[PDB]
Amino acid sequence: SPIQTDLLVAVRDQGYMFITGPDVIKDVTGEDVTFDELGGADEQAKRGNIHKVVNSEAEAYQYVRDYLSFLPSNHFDNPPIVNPGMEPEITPHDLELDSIVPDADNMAYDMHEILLRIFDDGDVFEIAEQRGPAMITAFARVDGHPVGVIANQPMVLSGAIDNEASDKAASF
Amino acid sequence: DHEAHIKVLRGEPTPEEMAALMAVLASAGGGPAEPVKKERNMWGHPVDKLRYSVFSWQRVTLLERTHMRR
Amino acid sequence: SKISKVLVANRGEIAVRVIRAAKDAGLASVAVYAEPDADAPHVRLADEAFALGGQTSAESYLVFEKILDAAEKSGANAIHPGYGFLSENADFAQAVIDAGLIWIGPSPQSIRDLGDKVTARHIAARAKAPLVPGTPDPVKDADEVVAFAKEHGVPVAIKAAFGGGGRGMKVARTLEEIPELFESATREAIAAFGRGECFVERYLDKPRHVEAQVIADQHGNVVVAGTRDCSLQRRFQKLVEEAPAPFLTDAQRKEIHESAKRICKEAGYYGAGTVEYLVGQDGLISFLEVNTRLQVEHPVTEETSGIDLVRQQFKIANGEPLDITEDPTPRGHSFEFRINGEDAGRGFLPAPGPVTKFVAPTGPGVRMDSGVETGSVIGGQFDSMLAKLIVTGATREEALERSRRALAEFTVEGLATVIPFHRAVVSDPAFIGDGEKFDVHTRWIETEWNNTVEPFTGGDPIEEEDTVPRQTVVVEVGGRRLEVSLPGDLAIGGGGGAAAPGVVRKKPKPRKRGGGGAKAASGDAVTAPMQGTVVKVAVEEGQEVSAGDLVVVLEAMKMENPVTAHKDGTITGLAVEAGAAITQGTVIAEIK
Ligand SMILES: Nc1ncnc2c1ncn2[C@@H]1O[C@H](COP(=O)(O)OP(=O)(O)OP(=O)(O)O)[C@@H](O)[C@H]1O
Ligand SMILES: *C(=O)CCCC[C@@H]1SC[C@@H]2NC(=O)N[C@@H]21
Ligand SMILES: [Mg+2]
Repeated sequence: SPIQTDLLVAVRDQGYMFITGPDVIKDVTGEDVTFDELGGADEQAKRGNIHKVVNSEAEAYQYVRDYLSFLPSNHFDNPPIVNPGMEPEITPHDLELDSIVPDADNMAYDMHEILLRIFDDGDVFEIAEQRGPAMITAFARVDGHPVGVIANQPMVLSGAIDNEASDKAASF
Repeated sequence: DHEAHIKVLRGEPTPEEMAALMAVLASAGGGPAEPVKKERNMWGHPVDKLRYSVFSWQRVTLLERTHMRR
Repeated sequence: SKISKVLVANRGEIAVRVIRAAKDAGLASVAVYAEPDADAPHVRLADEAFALGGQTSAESYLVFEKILDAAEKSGANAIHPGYGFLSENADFAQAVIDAGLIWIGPSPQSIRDLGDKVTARHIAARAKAPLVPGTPDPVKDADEVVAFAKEHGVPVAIKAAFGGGGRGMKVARTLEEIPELFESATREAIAAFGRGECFVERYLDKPRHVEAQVIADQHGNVVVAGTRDCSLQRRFQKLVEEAPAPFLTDAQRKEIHESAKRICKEAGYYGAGTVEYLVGQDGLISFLEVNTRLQVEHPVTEETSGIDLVRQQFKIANGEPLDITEDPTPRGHSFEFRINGEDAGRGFLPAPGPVTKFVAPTGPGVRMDSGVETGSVIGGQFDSMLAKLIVTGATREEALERSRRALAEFTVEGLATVIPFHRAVVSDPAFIGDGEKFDVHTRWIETEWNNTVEPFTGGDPIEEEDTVPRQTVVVEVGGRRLEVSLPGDLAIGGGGGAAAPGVVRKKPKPRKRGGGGAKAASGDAVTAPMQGTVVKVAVEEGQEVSAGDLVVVLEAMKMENPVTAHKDGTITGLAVEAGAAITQGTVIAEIK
């Protein structure tokens, strides 16, 4: 049932996910494996089965509230509009972007330095941060309107699109 | 308190002048200003007057969505 | 030979100043600009301009070949270095002279002699200037420093023999700190200046900084244009300066004047320069150093004595004798305030940004020497100064009143500045004084001033109410003019409204990292926290490091910022070398 849902948020050392347990695995195939290896929160996040790993259930609830604040109630309704019309003229934050990209081609940089300046504010809400770290999938707002953001992350593996990055982008 | 208030950026009015200014502004207020009373009435909506190809994707993305938005 | 065309080997307000002086004198002006200064005011003000190229100072303005090639291609026959950069480089002065050009400044030998602080102390002692007790030669080991400190009693100070800019001085309160402080000073001097030599002297508890402007002649004449007080310092760099030096006995004033003349004559100094002293709370004067260039503070002396010091430099370089035969009598009192791009609400940390608005005061007794204008951009490469505001009056009180007015008028937007601090100090009682003394000193700002300045935020909306659009309208209520700011969703008189269709308002989030507790530990990358230039790489590929260990040093606004490891592990993927320009968010290395 969970795998069919759109978002999966797990508590770090408390939530696990696996078809078969390590004892049954040992009985049938003889392999020795712990829970963390066989479906810890972070392992599943890196494999893509989990979208978010938190440290506590309160953090999970807050992540859910933030996630829902970008979305409509259903396929037909409109999403909430939050703080429309801020800063309608070029700002120093906009002018910082003219010199953000490194001069040399081989240099990596953090794409968040651009994502935190090209939208309404620093409310870039990232989803599945761990799955494909070369790709960034997030929510943001343009003039108060939610938008999805698919960005490359040069800071990680030169921003090359790998298997997990491709699937993360497609699902998003 | 996070309400957006009226600011007198420059000048220092006396209480009588402030009273006069606020009275004039309140009178100039916009009245009901688009109340929530609006009711839905889809009778004769333009989307229903359009010809749609029997396989038009706009039957989903324009017609169905217009009839379903709330 | 006589100056016919002057190349100003500098930038900003000083470049504009020298260009204006040359225009007054009737000479032609050549400007040299780096790529970041492609449209600075001096470039357009000069008769002609040449592009040195490059972005950093170390590759544009500090290159003898580039400056001399600009001189050759422009046909200039004199070079004026301004201040900073090469203005105190004896080798550059010698190269300029060898190229057959008129070096507008002191001789290379004078520069070397007065730059070597121990040699400077020897010259001062020979000239019989007042000196604070201290070892006349560099110490050998911490034992010598401890012997001096035990003899003379703490407090004490250890100073590098070639240090400058306020970095080369360290302080010892107790005998226990002497060895570690000496070792630290030695290593810092070795790293920064090459000459790993230092000496020790007594440390004044709350000194005043008093200096004398000297016009010196190639024919041996010397005149003291007047004194200045620059006690208001931030990091051993001045912020507010006065002329003449206030609240000094005639004995002190005469001693400063005479010792300055004697020092210049002993050193063989010619051209404009300054002699800097220290006045302790006990009233004793001590010789501190000699600046061998036109000093940033010269405008106050110009205003109070009526001397054009840049044109005096031109005349001395042309070799004529001084037209001034006796020390001028000061008239009035002048204050100078530096408009730095520094935020007083953030520890005076400089930051770049656009100058979206720059409206300087005018009117009685106000002079503005600015290298900035509306639409200019301050990058991360060069010093943080934007302009200098000079306010003059018939007396100190009138000057202070005019300063209050002018600072109230002065407006700058787009980036932070020290105008809020100037506005506060010009009315702080500790600076006004009691008519016979005043309480400030060289460490007053950082340790005694009540810092009430709020951090700069610009127009960024921070609170929920800041998001609401507003419109400002002029109203009149019985004649009285008012400016009223009205929100776009205001509801008054039982009516009104806007943004009905499902609009929500909440506190906007800062354009900063998500604020996770990991403090960037979620990744392996070390990222440059600001735009700057890598000046030192403290690690090497494959080097294992621990959290807090230094990784690189980034220079921004000519100030150094260390970037340190955020996690333990092996340094890998080093992508930076000394001298490389780096942008914010650039990956320096990965601690894997
Ligand atoms: N012996 C001392 N006792 C107390 N304070 C001192 C002493 N020596 C220096 N200082 C303080 O430290 C500052 C250091 O100034 P100093 O002229 O020595 O360096 P600088 O301006 O960096 O040099 P330069 O002009 O040669 O580049 C002095 O202005 C004064 O504020
Ligand atoms: C680049 O900006 C050159 C240095 C400009 C500042 C110079 S440094 C030495 C002088 N002392 C000071 O406080 N400003 C001057
Ligand atoms: Mg000095």
